[PDB]
Amino acid sequence: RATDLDARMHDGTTPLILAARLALEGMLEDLINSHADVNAVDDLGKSALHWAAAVNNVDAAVVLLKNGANKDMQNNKEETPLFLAAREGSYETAKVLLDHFANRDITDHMDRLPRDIAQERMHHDIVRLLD
Repeated sequence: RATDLDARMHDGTTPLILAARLALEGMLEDLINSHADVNAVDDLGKSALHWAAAVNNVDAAVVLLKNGANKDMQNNKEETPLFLAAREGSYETAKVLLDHFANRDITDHMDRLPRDIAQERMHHDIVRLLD
């Protein structure tokens, strides 16, 4: 009952996501290598991969991908990991995402494309990357 460690925080955060979000080097493989639900989501509908994107933890984004992470996963706001990458400006990580064929055409709840949020949030290099 050690898989019961898909234990969450009050807000749905799990160990993997912490690891992603906090970019803690080993626990990602530990958690993934221990068969941690790689598509677990916090109350907001965010996966490790999202969270890794948001913070641009390329490494994490890398491995999570390498191990079955739903790359086109949408959160409550329908924002995929790629999307947040832009919005926040995870250049390196958006590369990673597209390099894996992430659908740059999926839009959030306001029909905004990952390009619209990079453009808007003036993350120019992501704008062109998306192009």
